[PDB]
Amino acid sequence: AEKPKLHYFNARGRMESTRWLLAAAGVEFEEKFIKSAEDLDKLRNDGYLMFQQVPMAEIDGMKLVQTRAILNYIASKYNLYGKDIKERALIDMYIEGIADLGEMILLLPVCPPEEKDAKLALIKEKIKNRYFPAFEKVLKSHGQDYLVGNKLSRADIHLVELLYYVEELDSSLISSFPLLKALKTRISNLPTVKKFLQPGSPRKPPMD
Amino acid sequence: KPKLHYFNARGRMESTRWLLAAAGVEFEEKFIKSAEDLDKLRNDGYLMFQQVPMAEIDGMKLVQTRAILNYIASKYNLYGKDIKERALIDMYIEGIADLGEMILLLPVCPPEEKDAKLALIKEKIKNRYFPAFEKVLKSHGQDYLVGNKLSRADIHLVELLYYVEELDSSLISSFPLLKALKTRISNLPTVKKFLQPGSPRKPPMD
Repeated sequence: AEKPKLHYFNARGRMESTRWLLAAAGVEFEEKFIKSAEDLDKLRNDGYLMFQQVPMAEIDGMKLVQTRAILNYIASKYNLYGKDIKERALIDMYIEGIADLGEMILLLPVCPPEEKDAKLALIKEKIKNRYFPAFEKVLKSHGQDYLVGNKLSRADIHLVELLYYVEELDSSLISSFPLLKALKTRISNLPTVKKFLQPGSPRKPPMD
Repeated sequence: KPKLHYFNARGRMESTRWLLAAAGVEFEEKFIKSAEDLDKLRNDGYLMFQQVPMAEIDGMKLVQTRAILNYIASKYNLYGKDIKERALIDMYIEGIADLGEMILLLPVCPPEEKDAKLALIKEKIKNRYFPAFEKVLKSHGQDYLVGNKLSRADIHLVELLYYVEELDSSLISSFPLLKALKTRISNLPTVKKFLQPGSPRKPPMD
């Protein structure tokens, strides 16, 4: 039927994690970029946005807004949300950690220059002492190739998306975490993700 | 019984109390009173990301509010009947979580920001959030947000209705279907009991 359509600015922001997820799952999708204040007004006036905000994803007859509502739908539909409620609970806990750390990095562009370098220090500290250790530990708990249930899930995709942003921020941060290093390699070589990393894909660049 | 590890306040764990109580589920609380109570949780390995809320439930130690709430809603059949209903539920409650996060962080706002933040909240309540939920109720005439049956969304929206009433009781006044939902849901036996003096429901912060 209808390809999904994704409505956002031509940038990573809040739609990037959905592009990764769809691309990871081998699903073809279309984008519709918001060029101006008037394009977003058009969306609002046409009643396309429940809460007057994008990201919005037109998919299977719905106009889903809220990143988490979109991700959750795509994850279940393409069997990347684990095989049962308990598995979904581990996935949720992992990905919400990832979302929290992600949020910090995503917002660092719009810090006050006053606060910026304590905020960066604070981030780097959480990564090294909080986040990378918890996942390294998960990976080391089972020695398996994926974070949950010994098969590809959304957790692996969101984690690896984040490991790319961490690299850009400071490529030394991951160096004392070998299992994370290996996870990043393995996931980046999966056909669909190798293609998404290749030039020409919907993958978006860092902002300028 | 599930066991909820938090401070003896609303914060990020009150939505879980509402949900469990709404689902007629008994739970325990183990309150964190000293910085050292929190140390022990950390050193014992109870917290994946070093933070509470944490719920010990069905033999897991779930942290993160969304993960805890996701598991409960499914387990007690308050997460609709299929993926498409779950996606509408998701959309609704994440909007509710966005408004709630703004109201939740208000006490800890730098004082010089407080006034503007409160006015931006009321403006968002009036023009963005309440109309959107009134719209949904109006479109189907049903007693429930989704599926014509009680769901987590109804529960989460009504909890937020109580917080908005605390902030300013005039804000709901031009939204009659929201007012009606608030009444209907507060009258469900489990919610009516939660709302009665003596339940694990927590007070606003000092």
